[PDB]
Amino acid sequence: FVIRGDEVRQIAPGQTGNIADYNYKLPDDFTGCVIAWNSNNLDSKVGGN
Amino acid sequence: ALGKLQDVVNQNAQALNTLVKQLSSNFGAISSVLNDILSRLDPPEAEVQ
Repeated sequence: FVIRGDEVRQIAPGQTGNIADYNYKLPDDFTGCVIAWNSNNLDSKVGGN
Repeated sequence: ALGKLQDVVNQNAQALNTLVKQLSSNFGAISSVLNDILSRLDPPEAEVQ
């Protein structure tokens, strides 16, 4: 998925917020990696994406 | 004279009282109340306290 930078920290076990509560919730026993890279050249447009 | 059988009773009562009074100790946690720990903290930090 795609998330704004300030909410990237919310993609982690035991996080709270709009993302971690209404969009994508990782279990407390999560076993895996979370990879995130700033794609400002593909998901950002001048008029607004 | 009955000190032998009374001291037994006293030791048992003190043992039980100490056991129950150990339920009011933090042991390094924020509180001795599980409900307080589970209401004033998130699930992750609550799982530490």
